[PDB]
Amino acid sequence: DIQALIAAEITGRLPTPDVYNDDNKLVIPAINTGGKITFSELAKTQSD
Amino acid sequence: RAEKFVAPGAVSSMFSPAGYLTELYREARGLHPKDSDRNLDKRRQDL
Repeated sequence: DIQALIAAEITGRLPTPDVYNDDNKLVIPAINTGGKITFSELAKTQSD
Repeated sequence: RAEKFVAPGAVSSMFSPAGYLTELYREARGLHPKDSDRNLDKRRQDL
């Protein structure tokens, strides 16, 4: 039930409705071999 | 070597209906020539 949450957070659409809203950044997980969760983050320049 | 096992009923499985459909389409798509109107790829452009 927590793996379904992490899976729906990487490939689904959770957290509903809007993500990416912590200082123009994002942290998305990446699990591997059933026994570890590693991370990778996103950023952006200031358009708009 | 304990790389990746998936659940029963997952689409990634080698015993899934997706694997059966992949086997079936791979053995099916060459029965009639590509010129023919009875070819599987020509009568169904969604597969």
